Amino acid sequence: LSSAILSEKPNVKWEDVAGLEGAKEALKEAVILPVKFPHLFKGNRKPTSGILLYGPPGTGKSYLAKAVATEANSTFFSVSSSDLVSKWMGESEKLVKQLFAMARENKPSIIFIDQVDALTASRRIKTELLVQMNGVSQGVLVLGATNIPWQLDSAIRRRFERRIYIPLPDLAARTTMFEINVGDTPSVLTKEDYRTLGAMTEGYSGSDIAVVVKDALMQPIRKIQSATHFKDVSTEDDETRKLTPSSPGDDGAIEMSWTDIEADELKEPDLTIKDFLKAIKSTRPTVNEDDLLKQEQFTRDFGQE
Ligand SMILES: Nc1ncnc2c1ncn2[C@@H]1O[C@H](COP(=O)(O)OP(=O)(O)O)[C@@H](O)[C@H]1O
Repeated sequence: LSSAILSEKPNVKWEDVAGLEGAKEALKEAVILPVKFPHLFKGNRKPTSGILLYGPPGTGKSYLAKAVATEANSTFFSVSSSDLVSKWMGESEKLVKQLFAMARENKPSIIFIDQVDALTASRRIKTELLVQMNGVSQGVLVLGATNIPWQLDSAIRRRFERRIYIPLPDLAARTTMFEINVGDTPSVLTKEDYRTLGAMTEGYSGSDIAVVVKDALMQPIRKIQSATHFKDVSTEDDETRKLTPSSPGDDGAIEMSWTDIEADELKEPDLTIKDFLKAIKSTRPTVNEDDLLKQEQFTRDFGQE
């Protein structure tokens, strides 16, 4: 049990994952199939250990990998390549030998090395990986992720036979992400509305939409933080009272600072279309058609397979 190497029994199913209807498939057949039907792989037909997940930042690849882990009962074992070179460059060769050791002795397991491009002295940490990987049988497979395919070592890449591409969320994908992110939170938003925020957020990534909603969710909390007068909006059927901030002097006004209001009696105001627009506009897309063309090029070349 280390402090830098995450370990756990991931509980994320394909359905908890944005869209990626296809990368999911590829992963199913690349990882699930071989673990489920171990026999189909007799002499010379070896499953492929070492899967590379590459795509624009904010597409949440690690989530998807945990998803693989789950979908094929296996213990997850993450580790941020960034940190392995920054906040931990000292115990580098170690934690690596540790990460693999730990995983190797918890079969079935998935070793998730995020930001693999980060590993490029450091030429001393590239080998420990090679020594491990090109030495990992059928017990533990390595999933590596990167947002920068190109700036990836020519050697390490080669030890990543299969290579799925994780794209930015399409419309259906984004619309869901909004819905997922929001959740049970009281909103006035129709299903169609979400479809719209979906369209309004073209070019956005999972991470971006995340921020968008996380800020939109802060509207009502702000709406009562700056609330002066309230209103008793409870139907003759409600048990406890429902006091929700109201405008100036509406057909129900009544000056009161949220400070003086019962727990059971507070009624959070429903999310508004405006609420998301404000939040949408407040945020700009992280990627760009430039730092997104190299992806395609990569998916085109990606020779040393
Ligand atoms: N479908 C999704 N559901 C929840 N969060 C998501 C989803 N898609 C992307 N994310 C976001 O992705 C972020 C992680 O992106 P990340 O996995 O670090 O990219 P990478 O794998 O290349 O490092 C998380 O903080 C999460 O909020």
